[PDB]
Amino acid sequence: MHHHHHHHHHHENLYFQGVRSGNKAAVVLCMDVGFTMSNSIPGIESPFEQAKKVITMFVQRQVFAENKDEIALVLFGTDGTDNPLSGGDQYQNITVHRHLMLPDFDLLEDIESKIQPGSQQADFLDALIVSMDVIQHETIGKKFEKRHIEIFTDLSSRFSKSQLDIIIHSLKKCDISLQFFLPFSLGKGITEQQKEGLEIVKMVMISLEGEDGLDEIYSFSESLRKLCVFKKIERHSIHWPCRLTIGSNLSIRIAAYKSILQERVKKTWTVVDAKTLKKEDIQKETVYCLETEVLKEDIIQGFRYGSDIVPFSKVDEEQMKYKSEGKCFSVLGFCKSSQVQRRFFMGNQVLKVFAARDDEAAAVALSSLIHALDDLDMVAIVRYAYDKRANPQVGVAFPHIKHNYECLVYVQLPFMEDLRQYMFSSLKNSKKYAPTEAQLNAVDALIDSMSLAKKDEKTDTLEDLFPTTKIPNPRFQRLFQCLLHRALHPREPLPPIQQHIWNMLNPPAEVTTKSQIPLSKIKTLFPLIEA
Amino acid sequence: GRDSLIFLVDASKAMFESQSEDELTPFDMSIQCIQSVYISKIISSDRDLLAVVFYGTEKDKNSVNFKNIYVLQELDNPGAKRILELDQFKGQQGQKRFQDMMGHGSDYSLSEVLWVCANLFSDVQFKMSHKRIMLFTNEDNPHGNDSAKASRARTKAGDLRDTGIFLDLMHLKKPGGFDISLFYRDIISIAEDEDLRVHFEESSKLEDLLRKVRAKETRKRALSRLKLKLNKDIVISVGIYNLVQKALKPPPIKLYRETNEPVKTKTRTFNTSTGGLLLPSDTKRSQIYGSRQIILEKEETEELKRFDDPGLMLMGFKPLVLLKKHHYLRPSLFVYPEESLVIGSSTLFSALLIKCLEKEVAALCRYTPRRNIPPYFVALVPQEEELDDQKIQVTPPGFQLVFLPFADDKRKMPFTEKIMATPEQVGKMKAIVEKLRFTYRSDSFENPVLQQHFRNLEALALDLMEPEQAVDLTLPKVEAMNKRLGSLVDEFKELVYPPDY
Amino acid sequence: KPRGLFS
DNA sequence: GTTTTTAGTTTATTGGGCGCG
DNA sequence: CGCGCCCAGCTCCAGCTAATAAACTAAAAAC
Repeated sequence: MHHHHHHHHHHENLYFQGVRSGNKAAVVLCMDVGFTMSNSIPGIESPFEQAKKVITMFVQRQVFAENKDEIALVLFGTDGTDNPLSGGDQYQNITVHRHLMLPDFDLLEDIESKIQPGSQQADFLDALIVSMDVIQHETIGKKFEKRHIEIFTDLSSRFSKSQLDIIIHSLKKCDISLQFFLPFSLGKGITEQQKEGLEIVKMVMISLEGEDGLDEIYSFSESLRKLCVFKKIERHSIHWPCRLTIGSNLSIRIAAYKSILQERVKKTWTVVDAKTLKKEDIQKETVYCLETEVLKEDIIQGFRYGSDIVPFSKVDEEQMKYKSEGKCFSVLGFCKSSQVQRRFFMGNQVLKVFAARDDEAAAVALSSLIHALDDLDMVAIVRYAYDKRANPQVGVAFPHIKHNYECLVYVQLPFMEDLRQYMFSSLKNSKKYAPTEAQLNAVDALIDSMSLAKKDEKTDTLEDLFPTTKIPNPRFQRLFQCLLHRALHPREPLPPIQQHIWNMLNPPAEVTTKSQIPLSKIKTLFPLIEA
Repeated sequence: GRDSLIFLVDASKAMFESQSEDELTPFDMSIQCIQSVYISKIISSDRDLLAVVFYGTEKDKNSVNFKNIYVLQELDNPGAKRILELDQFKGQQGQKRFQDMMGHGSDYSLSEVLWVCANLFSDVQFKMSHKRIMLFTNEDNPHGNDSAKASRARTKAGDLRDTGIFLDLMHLKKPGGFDISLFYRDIISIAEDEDLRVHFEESSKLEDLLRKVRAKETRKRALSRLKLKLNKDIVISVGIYNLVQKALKPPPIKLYRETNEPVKTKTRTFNTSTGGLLLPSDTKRSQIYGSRQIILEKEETEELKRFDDPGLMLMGFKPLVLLKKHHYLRPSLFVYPEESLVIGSSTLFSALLIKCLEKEVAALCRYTPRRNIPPYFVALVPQEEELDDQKIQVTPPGFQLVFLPFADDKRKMPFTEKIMATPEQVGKMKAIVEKLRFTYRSDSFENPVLQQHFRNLEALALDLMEPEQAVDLTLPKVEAMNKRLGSLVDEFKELVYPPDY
Repeated sequence: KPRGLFS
């Protein structure tokens, strides 16, 4: 479930609009490289190094993401001055290191080696003005849904408060959002100048966003904790409008979206010549033979019917083809939820079905169905067809219990032809493999020790100690780590799997210690040997 | 090799006698069941060989000219003509066609009958994996009047079982019931761990006879044999099976018009400039990110996919209530112990199964189906065995391998304001729901697309003027539903939809 | 609701 | 060897108003 | 009625854009 500010447009398929409209964002990273940014306590990393790592993490994630967002980099406290606002003696020690453009590996390499800490100090509000200028002068022609400025500073140095009103007015008028990144977490031995700087930062954020403005002030530490993992795959499900029918006289306007699917990266490996390193140099030629070669001008379509070979052209097949009415969602009947076993769930998707957008009458009608099925512990058996061409399916539509939203969940059920009737030997009724009382007690102790759940405050509510559905797919994280490693270090072999990845794929360390003891008893009680 | 199944049908007087006038005769039931298997084997492009033999017929047709045995169809791949041939004996008209074509009620000797069947396996040029004889009869004591015949039948039946030929009985309804212990108890092939409990009841409906036949006709086929690791040292062997597999429209096959023979297809990779064949060691893998070409070796694109060694790694045990019904990702699999690889696997498996059931808990695992594949979290859901009224295994005992989605696989829903219905509206809907109540069975619906596709092929292979039209079982029975609901629809509408809608 | 750098 | 199944791709199309037979 | 044809919105002007089913190939495993 999304926030209320998230428009439904993102889910509806329109010509280069909605899902098809390129959601682009302009980001200006405003980094403090001033003298004080290098000054740190012998125990903790300098703000400069901390901010540098946050920025690298952000840019790295953006390089592999599909977003197409544009990134610029403004530095302040540098020895030199490179500004379109410099004039004579204004906005000094502020450098536009990178102009608004797609991030690349040349930027990341540049961040790592070319950016050095400065010996000067600059006005952070002046750096913000320069940052606003970048967005104002470079978003020209380009279509950006969002414009953001991220400021990384220690707030250690003096600054003028004279431009506060022009700063706020331009951010509001140009719809530019702001975010602050500091060495410390927002509530402490910060300087008096830092306390002054922070009050202004607080005022700015409150003027722009209100009470929620304070939530846009972060520590570099918390930012590194959130940016260390690669960006998970987020796609907007296309809005599927249709009518849920009960007989031929009752119709309910509905809108369905894909809840679950086997998500994958779109971009894959291109087979290229080992020498030219180009795609066009490789070509696939599929030939036909009986041994004796055959020309395309001599092949017809056919199908096998057991031992029979039946010639059937695509033209004839097109007309004799089964024809059904498309975009159909029809109730066949209702049954006990118990009669529909989850072991029979078929297909590659799960559909969440809501009432048609902005239709109260449809919403009430569907809410009636949802609650009736829930209160009767029943489900609907429906006929589902995506469009006029799509093969129809038989599936289940069951109620979904949440307080923020009510919906029917659609999952395909099998056809008789899909079921595989295999008989397996009874294990309960086995004279050979029945376990002893001691063996059963060891397994009982194992299951208790290896519990992945815990009851909080005796509220009879189970807290999952190992969720797995919150974990991002490690395949993508791994692919990206390697792709990045090969880009920055071409001579180096592929790196090993990062520890945090393994750490998230393993159960809590508590579970592992408890497991080993009953596991040891199991190894002695259950003899196991290869045949 | 190819598996072999011989359908042996009794043509005695009792086979053409219906117990219930509305119910089909055991013979008609048998013919219809055989035809179904023939069609199903075509739908799934099965390479098994089928045969049709009749005994007790006045006419005889077999290699050694044994009396009262008619080999209608020798062991061969099923086809359109063979199915059409079986259709000639379907129904009351068919009963007349059979009896006038071959006769019935004549004397026979099961020993001679079994010899003919065993010989059909021998005549097959291709090698065979399984040799199975399926007997359809409503006679539980064929030679209860002739010891000489009964004894020869037992000896011959014994000889077949020792040879590796399985003899399965598809006993049909008889007044006073069918008693297997009287004679067939010593003929039928019995598995060493069954002890007669696993034997099905007599068939009185085509539906039951069909499932019972289908249950023995197909052998278990594991998707993969994997190790289930409780830890590095404690490893049990398991078989992974696909309970449900999407039956797809068979892909087209390329033929020459003049020869009507299938054509082989070779796909090669060659350099555009040189024209020479490309070895896998002559190409590399590329991906373009941030205005840069990133090159990896084929070996490296596989290495970057490697995490765990193939198998199931036990993470722990999670209560079933924590596994969401709406977190379906892809069809679930079935886990069963493989005693042939690791001795002691079944005992440990049984223990895990017994205790997971008692505690209503699932075994969470990190699953790697094959080498060089990233892992997926799966929940092994305990599954208790279930047998129906006919003694057919509805639910096999083991674990349901339920795939769990990663954060990436989940999709956030668009914002919708919550609007709830009144108890009066819910009440009307409840009454509607109760009106359209029905008993759901996983085998109630047939694929309209598949059915029509093969009906079309039947018409073309038999040169029929018109293709048979399939009945779309997926379409709602609109008229019936409307009558069944009556005014409930109009009542619901008045409570929900404004006249200005 | 993630914004700017975190979104 | 063989076949069977799947994992992993690539590819075409999308929405709707208007004029035609 | 159902079919193909042809503009759609956003920064003068041609090119953007992306989920989704359905068709497709390569490749691993079992047999």
